[PDB]
Amino acid sequence: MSCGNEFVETLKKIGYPKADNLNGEDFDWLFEGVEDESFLKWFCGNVNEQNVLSERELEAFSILQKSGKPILEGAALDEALKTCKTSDLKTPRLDDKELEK
Amino acid sequence: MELAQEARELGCWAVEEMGVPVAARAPESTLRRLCLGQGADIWAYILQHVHSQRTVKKIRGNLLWYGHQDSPQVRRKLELEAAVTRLRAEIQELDQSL
Repeated sequence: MSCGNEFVETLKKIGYPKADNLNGEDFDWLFEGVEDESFLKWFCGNVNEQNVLSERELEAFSILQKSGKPILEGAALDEALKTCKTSDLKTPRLDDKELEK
Repeated sequence: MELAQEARELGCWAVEEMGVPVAARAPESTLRRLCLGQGADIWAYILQHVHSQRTVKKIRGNLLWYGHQDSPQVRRKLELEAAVTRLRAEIQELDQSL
């Protein structure tokens, strides 16, 4: 069984630009070691596209870190996410007529 | 120098960030053998574009809440409210002088 196919799929999940030009058989030398495989199976079967951020998000968070603002981690992150998900419904904000009033 | 440095950074990124177990951890010789050849760059991608789930949720929530807060529309609404505050304060002060 070509074990490098799952690695190719995983590297396609992380949005690698050159992952389409990489073959599974060209990286079969990676998967031939047992100590290699101990990390390779977990990387293939426990990493998805949700663990990966885009370049725009990365540079925006870099500018945010350079801005010195506190980073929402833990409870503040959960509070912000809960407020945004509750605001994902019908919200009457951003009205330009009340702005004109 | 880049091979061993990338191998050690990859090991630290596997341990600290993803929480890779010790039995599933890549040893130093494993990281050196993976990173030689074409593996020096692609895992160099993974250490800078791939994070843990908690870190990705952290960055996404931080951006999606602060950019909502730092929108110029929110700023113009806030400064119009502050303008209303300054205006009736000016009303009180001018009426006091009157």
